[PDB]
Amino acid sequence: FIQTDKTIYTPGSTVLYRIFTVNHKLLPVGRTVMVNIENPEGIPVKQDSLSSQNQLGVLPLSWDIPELVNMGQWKIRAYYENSPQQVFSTEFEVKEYVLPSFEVIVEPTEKFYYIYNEKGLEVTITARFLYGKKVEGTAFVIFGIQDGEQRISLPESLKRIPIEDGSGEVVLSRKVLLDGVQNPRAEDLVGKSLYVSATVILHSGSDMVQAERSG
Amino acid sequence: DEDIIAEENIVSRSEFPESWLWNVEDLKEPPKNGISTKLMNIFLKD
Amino acid sequence: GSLVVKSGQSEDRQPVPGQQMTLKIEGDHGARVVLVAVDKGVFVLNKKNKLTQSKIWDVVEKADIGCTPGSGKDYAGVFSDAGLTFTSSSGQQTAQRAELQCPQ
Amino acid sequence: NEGFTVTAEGKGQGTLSVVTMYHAKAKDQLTCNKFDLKVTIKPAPKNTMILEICTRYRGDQDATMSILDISMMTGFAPDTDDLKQLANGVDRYISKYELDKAFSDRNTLIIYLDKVSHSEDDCLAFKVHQYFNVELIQPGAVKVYAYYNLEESCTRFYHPEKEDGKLNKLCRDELCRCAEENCFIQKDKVTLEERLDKACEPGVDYVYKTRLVKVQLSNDFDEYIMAIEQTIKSGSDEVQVGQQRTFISPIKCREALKLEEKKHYLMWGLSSDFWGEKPNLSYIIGKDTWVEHWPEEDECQDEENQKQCQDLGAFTESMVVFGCPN
Amino acid sequence: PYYNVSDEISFHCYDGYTLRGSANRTCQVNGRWSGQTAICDNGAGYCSNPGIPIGTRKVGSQYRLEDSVTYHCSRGLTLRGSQRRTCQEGGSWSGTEPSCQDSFMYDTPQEVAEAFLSSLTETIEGVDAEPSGSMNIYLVLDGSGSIGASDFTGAKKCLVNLIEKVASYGVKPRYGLVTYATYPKIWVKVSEADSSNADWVTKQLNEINYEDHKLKSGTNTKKALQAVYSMMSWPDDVPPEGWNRTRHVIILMTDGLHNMGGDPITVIDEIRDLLYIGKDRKNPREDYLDVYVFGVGPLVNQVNINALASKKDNEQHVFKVKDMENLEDVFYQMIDESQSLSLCGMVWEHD
Ligand SMILES: *[C@@H]1O[C@H](CO)[C@@H](O)[C@H](O)[C@H]1NC(C)=O
Ligand code: NI
Repeated sequence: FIQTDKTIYTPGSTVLYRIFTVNHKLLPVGRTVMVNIENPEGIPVKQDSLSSQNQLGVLPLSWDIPELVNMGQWKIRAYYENSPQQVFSTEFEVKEYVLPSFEVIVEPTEKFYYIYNEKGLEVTITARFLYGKKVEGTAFVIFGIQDGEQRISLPESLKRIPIEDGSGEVVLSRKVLLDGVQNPRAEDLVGKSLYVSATVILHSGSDMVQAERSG
Repeated sequence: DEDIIAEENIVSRSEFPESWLWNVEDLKEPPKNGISTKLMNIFLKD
Repeated sequence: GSLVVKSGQSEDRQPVPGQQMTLKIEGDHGARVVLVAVDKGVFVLNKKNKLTQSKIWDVVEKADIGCTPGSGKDYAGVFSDAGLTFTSSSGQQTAQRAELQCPQ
Repeated sequence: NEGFTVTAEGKGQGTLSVVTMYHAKAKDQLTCNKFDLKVTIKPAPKNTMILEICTRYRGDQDATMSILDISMMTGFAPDTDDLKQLANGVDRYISKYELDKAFSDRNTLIIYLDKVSHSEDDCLAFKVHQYFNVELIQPGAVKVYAYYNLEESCTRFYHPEKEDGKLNKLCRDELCRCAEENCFIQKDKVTLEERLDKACEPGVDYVYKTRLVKVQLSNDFDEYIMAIEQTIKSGSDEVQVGQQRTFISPIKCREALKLEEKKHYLMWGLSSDFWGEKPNLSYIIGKDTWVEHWPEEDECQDEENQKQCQDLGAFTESMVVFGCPN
Repeated sequence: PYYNVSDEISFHCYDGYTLRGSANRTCQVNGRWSGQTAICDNGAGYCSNPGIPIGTRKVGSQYRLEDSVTYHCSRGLTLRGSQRRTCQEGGSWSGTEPSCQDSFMYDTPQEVAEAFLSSLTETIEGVDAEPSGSMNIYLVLDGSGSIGASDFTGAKKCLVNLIEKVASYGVKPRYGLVTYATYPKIWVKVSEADSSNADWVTKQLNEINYEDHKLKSGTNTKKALQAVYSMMSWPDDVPPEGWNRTRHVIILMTDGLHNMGGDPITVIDEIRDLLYIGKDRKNPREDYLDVYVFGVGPLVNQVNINALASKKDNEQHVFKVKDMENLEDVFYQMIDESQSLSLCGMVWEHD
């Protein structure tokens, strides 16, 4: 099991990760492990061979990310020296970003959507700062239908609901949903899914968070 | 016609790490009911 | 076993940037605990690949030598579908297993 | 960047790849991307002014919902009445939380737009009164962008005086030093001893008595061609009498300097007021550069300059013969 | 928000990092921290982590080859040493380790003598390779009116003991005594046949007086160094036989408050070009030039006295004692002490 301090890193920082070596009974065991770090193009850039011997099955490690590095979904692969076929992996994203001041949550009234539901799809927009306090601003929400590994945005389903008292409310009319696809019958949408794309912006215009609820 | 604190005596914050407290601890305290307890004294960031 | 990490302070109010706080750790004896503090703002852009106890047992469970939820086509099938090889001197032995993973 | 050589040896097969990374002088862009923002500030028929903001989109489709992040100048606030007019307008919306702020603290305004044509320019405007008066005001700024793409945007600055809301900065090639300071040192009797100590300061490097030969003044900086009549204190610049040095000073100070050609001046500056690579040095008239009019020979006979020429005269001799004390 | 006297602080690296130096450091009376600088390195770079000295701010996480790092002190502090260090070939950073100084930290008589010899003696051990040792010592004393006869006459005696100290090592270098004010004044030249005579140089150091530069009490450090330049220069013609084998040690006392001539640094650069130093990627020749600076005047500008002093790894060239009495004690402890001079793991010229 590979544990990384963060899920996303900035070009220049160091990736702190540890490896746990346990047997089929989940117990500390001293073994030899091969550790590789592949770039977003799946090509190993660093390979080692540590041993959890006399280390209580805990291998503290780190990898420095160069300033000039390829952004994308990196990967940390590892496996026992005696079992090169059984390889475990843990991914971490490398990208230029900045930590927002608040979070944006999008939870629909129901964890699904009934076809013949005239009421439509009601989605709740809860946004509060990282320290608990609520957010005062405006939201930009848009819907869309997701086919088999395909997304068909719905420009008609665009709304601008004010976020007062750290919360908002948006409803996707059943009319627009059917207008999106060029298929008259509604029983054809059975099986597909919907995705919500909200965006909260403070009244000071200093921060802007983008959330999403797909599936 | 003046008050507040001098802009010279204001220790501004600086430590804003995205991650910290990456250390190791061992529970060797006198076990009671099979449960060991350790009281750590850490320093929160800014 | 068990591992809980609560606050050492007597409730009170919320801490202040640059303040000391007691961190109580109720874990198992002779066990090494590794810590890691992360700003929740990090999980805003990405909350995937998070190490969870649920994922740990998930890997262990999806590695059992058994496939069938229970019973088989015959006596020699019940053992093979459960993860056992019964072989006697009378002649009754279980089916041969070549593939590492489960069929299909 | 050198020409290295790679030598392989042994059995097998591999691959060699060499790529260099750097900053290319593309520009070119001149970015601003899919937006053409033009901001202008003008007086009115406290002071109150008019802020007209025109915008356009570079595309084949009328841009969707956009944002107008405006920042007022320090001491200025939008006219509430005009804000109500734009709020009720079509394709325009302003958060209720923003309307009710009065002249308290509305130095930041956000006007949400529904669409912006890619053909002509959707220009709007609103009055901006001055509730608080203070010297040296800070330039404002307007930013436009879509609700989905923030990276691709354009930001312009506006200022009553300074063109296109830009700040004063002596730029050369790719090295700029902030010039948002005073013209020179100071102006109440500056006796002989006053000049002695102020000229022997650790900072003071060069002390010359120059003559303004030619004045080549521009828009961002004014060249002042001076001729060193004599080197009172030989600074770090190896310059012999007769040679010409080029001085530089902001436009704001041009009125205070009122330097006339064919006139002599006593001036000394700091060693941190140099500009350029040798031997092509250029002195800078910073807030720490002394400048004094030196009455010419026949002018030092008036019953008004005799008191000044005597001081300067003794000053020169004391600085050349004995030099700075201590 | 601030650390009083006798306040202790501890350092601890994360998992997978090695801690070198002093883990526990205590604030001393000299406004400095005890022990060495705490550094947490993982050992993944070509060169070891330069670390971040207490009070400084390092800019650069990459420790590869040819890479560099910059340092910046807090507001109101003077940066001592190098502000930029480049990871040179052979696992070693150029310049010296930075150190934020204030306006009262000074240096104990021991700290000075200990860091001075540890940086001088080593530059002497290599010299013996190998009459007239192939090493020149330029004693530039400041006699400006900004120092005072008090802190001046004390600086003379301070040098007197230095010459005798070097003499105890059985080495007879070439001295060059020069006292400057508005204009340089050469008392002893390295080209003289008496420059090697420690005795004569000492007597010449006694005949001089603070009253010598009273009429023209100026401060032109530039011309002073230029006077030293002419002593190590050549007609050319020469090209001398053994110019690339001679070490030069320039020692000057000054408050750093120059006002005539400009930036004395320019002269130092000219000296480097004359000795062909730092002009070769494969042969730095940094071992052929040492510049020691000592603050004597009441008001001493640590900024300037640092810019002149050399920056060598694990060596100190900038010194500022409490008072003149302590500056003397620095050279008294030397005459008595006889540090071990061994040449282990040493290489000669270089069939
Ligand atoms: C020292 O001088 C001689 C002059 O002939 C030269 O050939 C030699 O290269 C020099 N030595 C060094 C260290 O470069
Ligand atoms: Ni002086």
